[PDB]
Amino acid sequence: GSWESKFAKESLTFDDVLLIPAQSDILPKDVDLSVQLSDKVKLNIPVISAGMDTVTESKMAIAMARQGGLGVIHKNMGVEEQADEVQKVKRSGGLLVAAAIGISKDTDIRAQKLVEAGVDVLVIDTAHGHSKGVIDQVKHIKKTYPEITLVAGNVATAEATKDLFEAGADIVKVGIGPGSICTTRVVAGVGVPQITAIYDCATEARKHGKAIIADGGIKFSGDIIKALAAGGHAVMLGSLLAGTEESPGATEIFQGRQYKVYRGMGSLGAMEKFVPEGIEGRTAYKGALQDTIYQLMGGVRAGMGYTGSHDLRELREEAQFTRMGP
Amino acid sequence: GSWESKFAKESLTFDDVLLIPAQSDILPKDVDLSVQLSDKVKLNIPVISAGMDTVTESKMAIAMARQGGLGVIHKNMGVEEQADEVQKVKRSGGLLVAAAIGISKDTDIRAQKLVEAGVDVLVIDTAHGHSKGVIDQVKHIKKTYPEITLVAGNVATAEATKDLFEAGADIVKVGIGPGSICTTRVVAGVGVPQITAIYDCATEARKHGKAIIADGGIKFSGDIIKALAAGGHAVMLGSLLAGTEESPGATEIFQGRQYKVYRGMGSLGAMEKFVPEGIEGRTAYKGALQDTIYQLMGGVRAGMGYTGSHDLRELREEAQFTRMGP
Amino acid sequence: GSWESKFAKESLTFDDVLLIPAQSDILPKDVDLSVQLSDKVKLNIPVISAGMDTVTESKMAIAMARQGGLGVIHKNMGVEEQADEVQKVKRSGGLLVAAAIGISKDTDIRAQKLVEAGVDVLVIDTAHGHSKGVIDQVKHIKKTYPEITLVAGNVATAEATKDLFEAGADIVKVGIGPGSICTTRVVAGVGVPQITAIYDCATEARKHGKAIIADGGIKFSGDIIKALAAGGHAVMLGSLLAGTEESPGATEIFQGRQYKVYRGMGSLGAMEKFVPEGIEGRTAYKGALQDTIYQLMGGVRAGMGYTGSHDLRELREEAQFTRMGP
Amino acid sequence: GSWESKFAKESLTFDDVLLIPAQSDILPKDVDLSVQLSDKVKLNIPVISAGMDTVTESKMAIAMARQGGLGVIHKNMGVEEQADEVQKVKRSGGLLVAAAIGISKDTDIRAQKLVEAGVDVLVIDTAHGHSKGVIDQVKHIKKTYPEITLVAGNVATAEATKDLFEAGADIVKVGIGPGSICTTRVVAGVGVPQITAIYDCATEARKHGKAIIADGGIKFSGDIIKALAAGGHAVMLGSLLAGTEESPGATEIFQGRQYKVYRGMGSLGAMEKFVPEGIEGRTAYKGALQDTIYQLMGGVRAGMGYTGSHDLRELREEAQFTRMGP
Ligand SMILES: C[C@H](Nc1ccc2ncc3c(c2c1)CCOC3)C(=O)Nc1ccc(Cl)nc1
Ligand SMILES: C[C@H](Nc1ccc2ncc3c(c2c1)CCOC3)C(=O)Nc1ccc(Cl)nc1
Ligand SMILES: C[C@H](Nc1ccc2ncc3c(c2c1)CCOC3)C(=O)Nc1ccc(Cl)nc1
Ligand SMILES: C[C@H](Nc1ccc2ncc3c(c2c1)CCOC3)C(=O)Nc1ccc(Cl)nc1
Ligand SMILES: O=c1[nH]cnc2c1ncn2[C@@H]1O[C@H](COP(=O)(O)O)[C@@H](O)[C@H]1O
Ligand SMILES: O=c1[nH]cnc2c1ncn2[C@@H]1O[C@H](COP(=O)(O)O)[C@@H](O)[C@H]1O
Ligand SMILES: O=c1[nH]cnc2c1ncn2[C@@H]1O[C@H](COP(=O)(O)O)[C@@H](O)[C@H]1O
Ligand SMILES: O=c1[nH]cnc2c1ncn2[C@@H]1O[C@H](COP(=O)(O)O)[C@@H](O)[C@H]1O
Repeated sequence: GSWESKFAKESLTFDDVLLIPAQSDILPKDVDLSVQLSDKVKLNIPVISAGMDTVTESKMAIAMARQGGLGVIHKNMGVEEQADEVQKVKRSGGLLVAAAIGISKDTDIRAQKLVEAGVDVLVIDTAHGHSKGVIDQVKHIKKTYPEITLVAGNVATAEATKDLFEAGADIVKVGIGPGSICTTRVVAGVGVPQITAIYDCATEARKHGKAIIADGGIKFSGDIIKALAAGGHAVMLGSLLAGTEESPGATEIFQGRQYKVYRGMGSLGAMEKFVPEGIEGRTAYKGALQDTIYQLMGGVRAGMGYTGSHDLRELREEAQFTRMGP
Repeated sequence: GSWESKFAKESLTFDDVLLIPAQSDILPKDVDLSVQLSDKVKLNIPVISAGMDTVTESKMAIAMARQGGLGVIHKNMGVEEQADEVQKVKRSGGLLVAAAIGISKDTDIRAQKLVEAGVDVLVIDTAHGHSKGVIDQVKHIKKTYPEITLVAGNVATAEATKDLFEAGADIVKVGIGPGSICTTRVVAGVGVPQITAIYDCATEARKHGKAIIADGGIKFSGDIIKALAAGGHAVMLGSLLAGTEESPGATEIFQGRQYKVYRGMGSLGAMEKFVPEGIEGRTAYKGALQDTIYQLMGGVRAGMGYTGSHDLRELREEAQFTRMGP
Repeated sequence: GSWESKFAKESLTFDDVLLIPAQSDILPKDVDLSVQLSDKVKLNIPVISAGMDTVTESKMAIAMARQGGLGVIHKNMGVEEQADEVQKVKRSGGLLVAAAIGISKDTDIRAQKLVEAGVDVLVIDTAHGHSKGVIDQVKHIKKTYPEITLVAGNVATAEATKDLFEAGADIVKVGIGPGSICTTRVVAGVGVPQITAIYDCATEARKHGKAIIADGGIKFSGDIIKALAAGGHAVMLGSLLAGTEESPGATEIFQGRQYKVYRGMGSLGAMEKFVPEGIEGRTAYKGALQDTIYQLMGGVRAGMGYTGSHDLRELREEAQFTRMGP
Repeated sequence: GSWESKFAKESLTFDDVLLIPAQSDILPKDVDLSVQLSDKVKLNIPVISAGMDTVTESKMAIAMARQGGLGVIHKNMGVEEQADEVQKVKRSGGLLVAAAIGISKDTDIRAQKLVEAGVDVLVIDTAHGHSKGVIDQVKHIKKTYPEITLVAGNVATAEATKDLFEAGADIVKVGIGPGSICTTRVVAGVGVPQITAIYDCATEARKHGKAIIADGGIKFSGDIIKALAAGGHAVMLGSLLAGTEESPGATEIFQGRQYKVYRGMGSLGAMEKFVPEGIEGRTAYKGALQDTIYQLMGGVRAGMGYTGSHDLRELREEAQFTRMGP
């Protein structure tokens, strides 16, 4: 019964687990960081910059794509402005570009202009992916544009992952409540500790032979490899990339120290009705994206050498974790 | 044996659990927040202001009732003064009003005057509801006034909930030691982590077809929905409402910042013999109650949309939680 | 095998548990706080002041005994001086008095002089009670003085409790590493979380029909009732009593605030070779012992009313706990 | 399946466990602290100073050996300079000396010069011992120099311990991520909580009849005895010894207080490509090594008396632990 099972489930977060070292014949410099997200999308590094207004526009998307990654242009701008940002990326050496779409009335014209601008991947980006409004949008976007790779989310269960893959999504984005700037857990009382969310969703994805994006809660390079080893094909970063020069924000000074503004897409300012589910704050200026990425991938490479993971397929399928206390 | 089972039980609090997101066809704006506490009592929002001297008098009770909620007038005043506070609420558009009663000698005349003043619900409010003094009072008040909805508490077990429902209570109030200002755990060594207390008591309540009030420990809107999803029909708030203008306290200033006094009904000052089980302190001035309630219900609505809970019956009966570590 | 079972055991401390409230017909004022520690020793309150140099001498022992408790005169003084301290207590209205004895050469003459001074209970007080030196001393002291109540400790297992009771002890004192000023856990890597230590030792004591003293780690009145409900007949306090006027220390002033010195009997200063296992520090001046005791017993009474424990026998045998997280 | 077992393993650290006190006929002064690491290597105390540049050179190695211990001369210097440091130790009364070797090209000439200088034990010191590069080096060094005691590591599993012992190692060094200055867990996402790592590796070592070194994470004397009781034959210290006069660092002054530099062998400065896995910081000046060791062994002796461990064989094989919460 539903009553009896209320408190049955146990979930894990990044800080609850560590990768166990294993037999390795491969050096960190020699590991393969590439991942196939779909038939058309192949990334050299498993990192995607977040579809947020304090994180990704053309400057971030170009820089990300030049590192072998990908950037999701945020939808908190006009249809034309978004298509123009997509154009800048494509005109920068035919770089892979992703763009965010919602469920609202404006989606129909937005998706056409983005596809027209030469977008590679469309991202149905919502707070609650396990909904009718989102399922219908997935069916619609996939019927209208079958050549464009479709990402749909956010979800945190196997049932939600099943339903999105069945509706027509190519990639499912996982994460409900783990984000650094997220207040959903405290406001709505809802969330799935991210390691369990990734694992439960990837368990389902493995059946469909499809990819998942581990979105939110990544604090360091160690969280990146843990997110991939739990089942994620690629990770999505907000906090770790917001402080870089390439993020759309303006560099500010406060008591000598250089800072950049980072906020939730559900914060008061970003929403400009729904009660806020995100915060707005300050994050230290990081410098060039390229240097942030190099440090992050260095740590991921170190971990793949420790686990004897020659590639990401060997990490996702074979790497073992140990649970531990605080 | 009693000896062998000493440490058998495991209990959970709000911070130990989160609601798992589920299939949803309903938007937060569209969810139904109403709850039937008894045949005569129907609330538009599942919130009740606490029967405390730094929380509820006529000003709080009117404001609460105008939001679709309910206020429990505290019993730390004279019989006539209490009846007059009840009168003010009833004379304010026939608003639903609740009033607190004890077990002491003065209860007999107090209950008559409150009923005379047009009270809708009587609350036998004690520290230890699983007692002979309380069982007898429930039988007495229900025989004398069968038309008035009777709330009895506080309890934290199924056995206590059974005994109150059998004695004649319509609603059982759950909470032993979780209150923000409570020191019972540290003083008396007694308590039941509130999520388990609600669930164990609601498991019993479901058999009798009766309602339970989740009383104490609520820090944010996320704790409200967790308390309801664990089995509570409505929640009781102290701390979250004490800082509002409508609370009986006087607005004070200390080093520029505006504060309001909030104290336990078992603190030294409130008791004015029993050793203190509550603290007296300062809480930031919140402003209008109406705005505090709107933010709180906004978060509860967000959570009901995440879980696909069209109403509170679907939340209490079907919503699933995950346990997690610190 | 010993190898396979290395990490089998799980242990609990005070902060891991709470008493579950139960059916109660008794009020806190009406509960019985008396306990029979032996055929000759009957205490009105289950509290014993610690056999420490910053805690108990004649002034503490008299004050303790006048509250219905007991004081253990420390052995960090001359034989004659100790006997004189015992005399002062006996000459103060025939008050019950306890005195500490070791295992060293001086024990033989010390025990005779203390018995001569009219001591009621002798305490073989050691860091490691589960030893040959201690077993032999128990046999010796019990053969030589069969009319004097013998306490032996400290221990933290059933096997140790069995061996002391079999050697001739009347009461076994439980506690290895829980003391507020103790550093044994960090220095020696040894300890048994105190709730489990009490329960495991009391499980053994129940077979012999004998009493146990829950010694160390008590921070508040809630820890007192938890220690008794876990199986302890009486508790021993260091930290909670050291700040009182009756403790042998001198009242000092530091930056306006009044303090008293409290130290481990295994600290550098107290030892005046063994590496230190205790710390020396400052504790706030508490005032009169009588007031400290009244507050503490008030909390214990509150808890006995919550659990429906009319007496300590009903607490120790029937009271149930719940485990919980941080 | 590998997928299903991803989160099966549970691991423990020092802070998760305590030694249970047991029947003891031995006093701390009387316990035997000696350990046989190999046929040729016998230590009077189970302590080895770390093969680090802010910890061990000739001055540390001589002082360690004079306490009955051992020092591993670090390999972050020239071949001749290392052999000269080894010479100074041997010329200081034929004291036991250990020296670090890697897997790199320079290893072949380095190992010859160290053996020529009269080294007793060679240490193949790596970040990831469960590798082909390390297995091959073990086979090579053991074939070329069968008279010199070979230590190989670092590892954290039974499989890794098996493979090193089979390749020709005499002693396996255990520790992946527990070091005070280590950032591997946060950078690479890899680690095995040290108590479990020691126990899992020693379970394997017991089959081969060989010794293991518990390396890293030791904060106090309590962690030393816990590391040995979990299966370690001897411990390796970095942090605890870095502040002593005998460490190669220079004594510095900062705001009155005396400090010494302590850094990871994977920190930026020490590496002078791999991303850093260690930090560089300041540690308080401790004084003479001899005094640090005396305090540490005093605590280990206290613990062996509590557990009735007459020797280290009785500790490793019979001592029992209890798990506990935070
Ligand atoms: C106001 C709030 N705004 C956002 C915006 C962007 C987000 N982006 C990612 C994530 C979340 C986000 C929340 C929350 C869950 O974690 C991932 C939001 O839309 N609330 C909401 C609540 C319930 C339902 Cl049914 N629909 C929507
Ligand atoms: C002094 C103390 N005062 C209060 C007052 C209001 C309360 N209101 C709610 C709650 C508690 C309260 C305690 C404590 C448990 O959590 C809920 C109280 O009456 N102690 C008490 C102890 C044992 C028994 Cl048999 N009877 C009464
Ligand atoms: C130096 C240290 N001094 C004390 C003094 C008083 C104590 N009083 C109570 C307790 C402890 C105490 C330790 C430690 C355990 O918790 C209770 C002590 O004697 N160490 C010790 C170690 C091993 C063995 Cl075989 N024998 C003795
Ligand atoms: C840069 C990093 N430097 C060090 C240096 C000394 C160490 N010494 C002891 C330990 C560790 C150490 C790491 C890390 C694990 O804990 C014990 C290192 O070499 N990374 C590394 C990563 C993966 C692989 Cl396949 N190979 C090497
Ligand atoms: O306001 C918000 N509430 C909750 N989650 C958010 C909000 N805005 C963005 N997110 C999520 O948080 C992620 C970033 O997480 P981070 O990398 O930990 O900062 C984004 O990629 C979104 O999925
Ligand atoms: O002094 C007291 N001791 C213990 N609980 C108290 C005391 N006074 C009130 N309470 C409870 O605490 C609740 C308020 O909890 P809060 O909303 O967390 O502040 C009240 O509704 C009472 O049930
Ligand atoms: O130096 C010491 N090391 C360890 N335990 C000690 C020491 N001195 C006294 N104790 C114990 O600590 C108890 C006091 O604990 P407290 O009430 O938590 O301060 C005493 O009654 C002794 O059993
Ligand atoms: O940079 C590094 N990263 C990780 N571990 C390190 C590093 N340098 C040394 N170690 C390990 O840390 C141990 C010292 O640990 P400690 O005694 O806790 O400071 C050394 O003996 C090495 O095994």
